[PDB]
Amino acid sequence: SSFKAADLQLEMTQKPHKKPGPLVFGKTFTDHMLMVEWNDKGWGQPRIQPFQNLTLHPASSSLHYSLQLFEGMKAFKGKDQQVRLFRPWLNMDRMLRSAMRLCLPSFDKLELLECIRRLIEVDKDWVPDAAGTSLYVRPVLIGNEPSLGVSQPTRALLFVILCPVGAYSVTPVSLLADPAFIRAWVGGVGNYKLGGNYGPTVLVQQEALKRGCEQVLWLYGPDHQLTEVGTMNIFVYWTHEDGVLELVTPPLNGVILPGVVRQSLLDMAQTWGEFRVVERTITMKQLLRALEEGRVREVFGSGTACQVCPVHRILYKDRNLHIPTMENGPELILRFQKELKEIQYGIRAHEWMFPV
Amino acid sequence: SSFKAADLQLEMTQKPHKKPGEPLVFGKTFTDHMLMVEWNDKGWGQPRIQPFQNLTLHPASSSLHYSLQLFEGMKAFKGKDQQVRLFRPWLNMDRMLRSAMRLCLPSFDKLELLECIRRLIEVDKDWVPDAAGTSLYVRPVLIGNEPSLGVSQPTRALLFVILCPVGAYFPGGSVTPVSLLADPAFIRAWVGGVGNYKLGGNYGPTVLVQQEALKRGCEQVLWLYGPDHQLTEVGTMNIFVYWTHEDGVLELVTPPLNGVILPGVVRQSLLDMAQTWGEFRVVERTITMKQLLRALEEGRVREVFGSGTACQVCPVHRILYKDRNLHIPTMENGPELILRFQKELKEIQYGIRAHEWMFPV
Ligand SMILES: *Cc1c(COP(=O)(O)O)cnc(C)c1O
Ligand SMILES: *Cc1c(COP(=O)(O)O)cnc(C)c1O
Ligand SMILES: O=C(O)Cc1noc2ccccc12
Ligand SMILES: O=C(O)Cc1noc2ccccc12
Ligand SMILES: [Cl-]
Ligand SMILES: [Cl-]
Ligand SMILES: [Cl-]
Ligand SMILES: [Cl-]
Repeated sequence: SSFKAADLQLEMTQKPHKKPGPLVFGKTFTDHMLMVEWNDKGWGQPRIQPFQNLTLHPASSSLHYSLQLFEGMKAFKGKDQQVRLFRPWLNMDRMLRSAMRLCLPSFDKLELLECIRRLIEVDKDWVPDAAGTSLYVRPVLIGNEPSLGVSQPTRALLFVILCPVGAYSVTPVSLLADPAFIRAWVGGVGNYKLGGNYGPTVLVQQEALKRGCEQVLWLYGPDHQLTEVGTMNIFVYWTHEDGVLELVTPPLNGVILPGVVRQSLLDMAQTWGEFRVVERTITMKQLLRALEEGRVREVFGSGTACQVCPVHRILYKDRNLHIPTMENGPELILRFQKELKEIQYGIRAHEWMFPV
Repeated sequence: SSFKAADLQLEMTQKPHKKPGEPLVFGKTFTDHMLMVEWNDKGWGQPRIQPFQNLTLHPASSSLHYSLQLFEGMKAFKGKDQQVRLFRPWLNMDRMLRSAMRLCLPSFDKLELLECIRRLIEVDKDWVPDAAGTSLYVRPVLIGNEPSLGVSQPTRALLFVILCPVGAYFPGGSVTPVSLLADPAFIRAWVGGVGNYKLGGNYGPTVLVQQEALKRGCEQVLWLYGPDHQLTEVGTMNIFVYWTHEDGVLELVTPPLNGVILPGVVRQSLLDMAQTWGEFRVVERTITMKQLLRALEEGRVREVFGSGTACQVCPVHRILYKDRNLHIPTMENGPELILRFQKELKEIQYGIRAHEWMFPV
């Protein structure tokens, strides 16, 4: 049985921290945090407590065998000072799938959300309201076994911390495309937001920077499929081989993290009904022929941190490939950003937004 | 610039745990002290041996969000002469440093860590058991500890070592063979991945699969890879097959280090011993489920086993591939090679035979 928002225990801080004045993504934390413990007696009571360190047994399964998963989502403060979470239900859904994959304890998704709402409420004033700013919400679930056996955890901790953030802005990025690097494999766990999928990318992101690129384009398979950009899903807006203009993104076949922003761009594009929206594999072969025949209009990544990130260059086989994204407006990118902004900041009412 | 064992600070415990009287359960009982070394912008702090205690981590610790974590596992053995010795610890130190570099964690001096570890075991020497088939399991860990959510090279890290007295990994010991679930739906690692490093991230995803092995009546997972169902590893152990190969030659084969195999210290040791004996062909080559099925059908398999620090040499008697229960005749064949490896390792490990492989504490 899940923990209950009704059972929440609140402990306000004695010394509130001084709010910020140029925020650096994920370094500034708010006064409070959520924490819920799990053990053989099930879930304890959730609590909002002052932001404080974790105390873990040195054998903690979180640190030895990566019994760890996370989420990332944003709360936005509208003009009316009202704070809203964007599509949080989908993050709860994904978090639970991640939990099950790692044999971590199940929880009630609406209970956790209410606990998160309550936490954001307590820290409302940390939510910035300046243009392009938001509150980043980082839920985490970790195993906490005090023994070295690789086994289903009998102890777990669920916590949530909050960071006020600005951008991460609408400047295009260059990508290193090198098939030697493989982010995920069919039958793997690339489709879950597990900490173990990110650690190994640090070295690869460094190679990208040495080779004068800003992000990694993760290729998969012998046909060099374009899967993801850094921690973002990848979209290509082009006139396809059959002469039809379309928005394509790779399908959810196991090596793709099902992004919330990704699904939202699909939803928006489908709703407008102005061009084909498809989920289909994208190979470098197709991209090169499309670039050579001038069929490519825009390439970009989607994710919570950047929202929509234009791509202007891919360094593939030591040879730079120009992506004409910015030369094409980037119309679709700008259209996506505008509607998302209007929705997120409450300019248009929308079922996608959850009020705090 | 590494930490130095010369700078070790020792803080003895004021609350020593009662030692075990009852069977040792692997990795559940810990000794009185731990090694702890912190790294940051100033480089490595001073190493310390300190009472066994909890870690204090920032809630944004990159160790918990992006799996900036690696570990090791090695054993100290107490011989008849009551001398405690580590088995080939240099290789573990080598492997740990490789893991660290893969995760952009701070480099250290392998010989300095080894000395610090020696010093720590010396402090808890009375925790080292000496009954037959017992040892002290040593667990070094290195973790990133950046207090920020950026996926980046950490500027803070924590190196620690804890110790566990142990008996056998499986109840019964490496006498009783194990059954394996071999289903291609599960992949432990992939070429271009990080399965060849001892990174926490490789183990988390196996828990669910090990549950499925149990559900289907097996004890461990036989990890298969590729279109041709290559046998890669057994649980957290390397896999060995002793058979008469298709070309009629008696051989010991284990999968090659092509990226999906963790290079086990015991594995290397078994290759080394078997190569030294010069009595049969010893090779590193892929092994497919097709080749095994046929070899078993033609009665060419002698022994199949796992190797690794926790189990040492673990015999296999059954493999459930899809719905076909394959009997593996390891036990009906002695298991002569398994027994020979186990006897030789014991002689070396318990100092019955002085050896360049043992490192005295
Ligand atoms: C988090 C993440 C995304 C984007 O997901 P959103 O829910 O849109 O923020 C894409 N790819 C990977 C690999 C990720 O970890
Ligand atoms: C640790 C480990 C082994 C065996 O390594 P040893 O150094 O022999 O203990 C084998 N396979 C995997 C996957 C491992 O993690
Ligand atoms: O692109 C994203 O927003 C998803 C994401 N996945 O992992 C992250 C780590 C830090 C910041 C952001 C992320
Ligand atoms: O000793 C081994 O077999 C390797 C191993 N790798 O991970 C482990 C966890 C617990 C116990 C043992 C291990
Ligand atoms: Cl929704
Ligand atoms: Cl999926
Ligand atoms: Cl050696
Ligand atoms: Cl290797």
